[PDB]
Amino acid sequence: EVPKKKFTGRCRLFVGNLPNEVKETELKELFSPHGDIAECYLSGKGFAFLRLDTRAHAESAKEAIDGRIIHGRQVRVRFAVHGAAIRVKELSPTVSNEMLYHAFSHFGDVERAVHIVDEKGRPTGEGIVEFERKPNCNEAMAAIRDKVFLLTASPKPLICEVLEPRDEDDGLAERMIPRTPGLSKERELGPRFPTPNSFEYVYGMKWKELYVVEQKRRAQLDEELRESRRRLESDMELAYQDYQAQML
Amino acid sequence: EVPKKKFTGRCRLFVGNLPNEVKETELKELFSPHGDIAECYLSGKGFAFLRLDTRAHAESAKEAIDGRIIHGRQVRVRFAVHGAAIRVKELSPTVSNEMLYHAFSHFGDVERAVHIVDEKGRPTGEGIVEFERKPNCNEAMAAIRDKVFLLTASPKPLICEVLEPRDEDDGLAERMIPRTPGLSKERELGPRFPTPNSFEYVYGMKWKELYVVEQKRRAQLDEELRESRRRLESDMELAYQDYQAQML
Repeated sequence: EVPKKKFTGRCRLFVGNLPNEVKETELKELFSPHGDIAECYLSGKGFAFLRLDTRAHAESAKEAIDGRIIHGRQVRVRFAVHGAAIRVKELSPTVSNEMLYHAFSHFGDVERAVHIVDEKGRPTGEGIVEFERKPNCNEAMAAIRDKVFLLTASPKPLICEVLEPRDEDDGLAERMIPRTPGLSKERELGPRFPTPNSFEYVYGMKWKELYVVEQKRRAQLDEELRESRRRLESDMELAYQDYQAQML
Repeated sequence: EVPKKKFTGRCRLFVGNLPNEVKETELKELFSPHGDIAECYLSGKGFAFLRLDTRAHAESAKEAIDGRIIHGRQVRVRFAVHGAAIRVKELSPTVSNEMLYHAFSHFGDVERAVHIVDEKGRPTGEGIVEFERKPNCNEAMAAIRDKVFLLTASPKPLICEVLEPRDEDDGLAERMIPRTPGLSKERELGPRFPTPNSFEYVYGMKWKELYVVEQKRRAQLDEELRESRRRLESDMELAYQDYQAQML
């Protein structure tokens, strides 16, 4: 039903420190081994944009071309910021990828809609929505946040939030850490298991105790709220059954 | 400089419904357009395993070959389960990718170690550790869970958990949903904004109110625990300063 979309915002790469002699033909030549290209933009101001057909071809192009010396200039290849992505929550276990796609297709052209599942394949109640255009995304997000938006017969509304990107690929490189004396002080002692005859062990056991309390309180809160929901779900089922009985 | 490792567990593909006439050579031919190959295994029992050089080449191979008709059989390509991945928490904002790599390199050969950062590039306190071997991972996880393990001079211990993979790529396809009468009932009403003259609006407003309470309580709890930490951090700084003064 929903075809796999090509040259999306997730397939967009940014190219820094690019020689201005490098024209569109040479840029395509350089990225062509990785996949089909579209949306070539050359600024003439040392930077460029381009889209590969798939995120996988774009990751491969980034990994092979970032740091390469082109006509005497070290280029930088990075994924361009999407800026039109939503974190959907309170999704029903029956709301498919396709259901989520056409529902958000009301707000504008959608690139991808997915209902995330665990290792076991069970729905998580969380989903991702990516729009081709940023104001359409802002519209979808603002409307659903302000008013009750229902995907099914169920009165449970959707929650929409900005899908803040996380860097699990590059993370915190040693080079990015500002070098200070305090930093050298913390690296004087390295990876170790402290012993009870050491001063720091008593303080590390205090921290371990703290993490157990934190987890325990969070688990307690989740069970209070998870039960509050179970009572609401019950009251609603009983009232809806009663209402549908008087609507015959 | 920690080099980028090739033919990793994340690069490991599972190939299902393979006609047994397809030998190692035919499998190499078929996957070669996507990249270089290692760990080629052919069961002779309809399934297979192989490793592309990079996750990006392996995603590209999966996406191009999954569902393809080879010698009259519908093949199914998927990423094989890693099973040697850790979710590290309570990471210091100064523990880099490299620090995390060599620290866990004590437990065994590590494939990848990353301290995850936000869009802004700031450390999240969360990281990912992937080992070449599953027993080594189980060892690292069990030791750090049982005893206090310190990466820096700081008495704050590491938390290690099983990195349960999430399917953000395939998710919940409509086809995977068991078709029942209750499912047809929920899809009788589609994506909509209910109106105050509708019975369901009062129940959708009850749900919106509930989400505000949950968020409020969670934010209250986080601020109790966040303060508790600030008080512990203070008591420790004062005691460590006084201790280091008597250790001169």
